[PDB]
Amino acid sequence: HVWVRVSLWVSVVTVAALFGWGAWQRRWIADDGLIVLRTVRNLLAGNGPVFNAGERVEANTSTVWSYLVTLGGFVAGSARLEYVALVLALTLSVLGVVLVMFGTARLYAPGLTGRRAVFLPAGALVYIAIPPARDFATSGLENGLVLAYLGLLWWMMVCWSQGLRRPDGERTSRGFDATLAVVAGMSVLVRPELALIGGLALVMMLVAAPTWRRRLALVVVGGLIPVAYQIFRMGYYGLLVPGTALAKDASGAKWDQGLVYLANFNQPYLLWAPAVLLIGLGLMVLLLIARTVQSPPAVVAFMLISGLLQAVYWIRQGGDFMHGRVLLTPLFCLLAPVAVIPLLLPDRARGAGYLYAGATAVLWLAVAGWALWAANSPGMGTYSGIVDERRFYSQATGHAHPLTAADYLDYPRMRAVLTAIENTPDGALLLPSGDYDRWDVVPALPPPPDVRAAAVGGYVGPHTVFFTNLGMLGMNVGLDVRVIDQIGLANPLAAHTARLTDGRIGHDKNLFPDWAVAEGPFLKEPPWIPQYLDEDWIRQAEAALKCPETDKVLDAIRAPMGFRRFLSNVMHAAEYTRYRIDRVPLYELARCGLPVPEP
Ligand SMILES: CC(C)=CCC/C(C)=C/CC/C(C)=C/COP(=O)(O)O[C@@H]1O[C@H](CO)[C@@H](O)[C@@H]1F
Repeated sequence: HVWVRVSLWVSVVTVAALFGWGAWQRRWIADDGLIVLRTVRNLLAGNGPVFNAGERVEANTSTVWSYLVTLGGFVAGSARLEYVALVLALTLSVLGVVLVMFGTARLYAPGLTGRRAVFLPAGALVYIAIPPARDFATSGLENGLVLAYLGLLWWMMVCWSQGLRRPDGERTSRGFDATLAVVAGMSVLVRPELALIGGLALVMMLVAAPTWRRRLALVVVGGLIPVAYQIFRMGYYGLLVPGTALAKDASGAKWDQGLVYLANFNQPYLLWAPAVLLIGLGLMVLLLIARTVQSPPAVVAFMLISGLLQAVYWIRQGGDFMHGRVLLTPLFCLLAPVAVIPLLLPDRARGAGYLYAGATAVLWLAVAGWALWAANSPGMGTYSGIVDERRFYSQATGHAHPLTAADYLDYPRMRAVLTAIENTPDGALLLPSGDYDRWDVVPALPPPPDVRAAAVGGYVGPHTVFFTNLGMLGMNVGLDVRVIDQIGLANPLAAHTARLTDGRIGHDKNLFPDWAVAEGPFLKEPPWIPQYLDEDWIRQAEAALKCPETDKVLDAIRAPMGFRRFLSNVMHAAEYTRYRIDRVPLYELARCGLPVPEP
């Protein structure tokens, strides 16, 4: 009836407007949020989907947000791509919320066919309130595209579940089924963890197909683009994984650390009350072969199990330094099936059954009310590596809303990098100076005579910056200046580095600067390198990089691309992925088998 359709529309409009206003009132783009940006700039300048010119390191786990922002930046005439990232994050996240609302509305629709009820926003409303969700709806991270994808997939899965009406014996439109399969396949691309959902989404559809031929067709059509881009990834990167995810070696069974992260995430907002209350409310509302998998209860179980598995995977992998970025997706999955709750009357009219309202609207008030307390409650990010990155970068730079990459220049070491680069025109390896905030320069190898004069527009050497914060360098340093990270976000040598101790999460595997100065035309002798580096480590690392395996891995990720290079990378992606380099230069030279040079 209109009395319920309009109520659903008003709930969707209200939540979308509130969430969009909350996003626009916190314009934040993380340092990682500028990594996507860096890559897409390299793509729009003709250098392909790469982080640095020649260094084919895939620092974007999204594979769709990267290209979505690429398209946005292409169409945009304003030189700032940060505005593209902001607009796309807002729009995609708002669309995700709207789509999940409408999917839940369709899920509850069959129950309200003969009974008129007022939908109300719950579960998803608290998600809007939850400050991490509001903060991360704006950054250049995937939490906008992830929300959009989850909303779309939820709506399509609900449509498929209710689609079981036997129009011509197929129980669902062929085109709609194929498109849903395609979306489920794209889950793998959108975010590697989402593959779980994308897996569990496909199987539920596969088991719903009668004949093996139909299952084969569904799995092929649904997973054609993801497999094609996996082949392209193998080729243009030589890695089975994006490259960041490879920066973690033997990372598992961090149950204690993951539990600590979950408790930290729950503490400033008290998510236990929403969880308990929404579980009780969903149960109270619920108290009204292939056929049993293609049912709305099956899809609800799908979304709940997908959220639980996402949370379990995140705990097993350990929540990153982000306050709540990792847990937003599983939490959104949990809240999706109860994203909009109908106040249907039992319609057995004596009052005893009417108590439902007094015990189901009231619960929603105890939900929405908590939401009004959840947003307003400050979100704290004491030895744990969990820090609210939005607050960190707002109080680290000179601005409270660090939207543009020109705003990030106020960061302590990010004006100094530019001053040094224009100060030294013969190249340099820039490292964070221990004495002062400015950069220690290991000057690049002096350019050879007659090559300085044989250069277009004056000779500029190879500038290589080595610093933990990566994206802000990408969008402030310049397109042609190599950008590298200690952890291995965009450093091919660091990503392969093996780890000895668990340490901290997201920042433990700090590669030695000796490795960083090992590669590139950078001077080695003690007088020119900074004092606080060890020359012996530098020489040992340089001797280590010449080993056949590491040298071959680097060549396959830096040599000029071609058909032969693409085929060889596809063939040897497995070999390159399962190749770990010991952190200590001396122990590597022992492992690789090359002799240790004398001091
Ligand atoms: C199949 C399943 C379910 C399990 C394995 C699948 C898998 C590979 C696991 C997850 C990989 C992982 C840790 C990704 C972390 O991404 P993140 O730290 O956000 O990336 C940085 O943030 C920016 C935008 O994301 C990027 O520019 C930066 F790189």
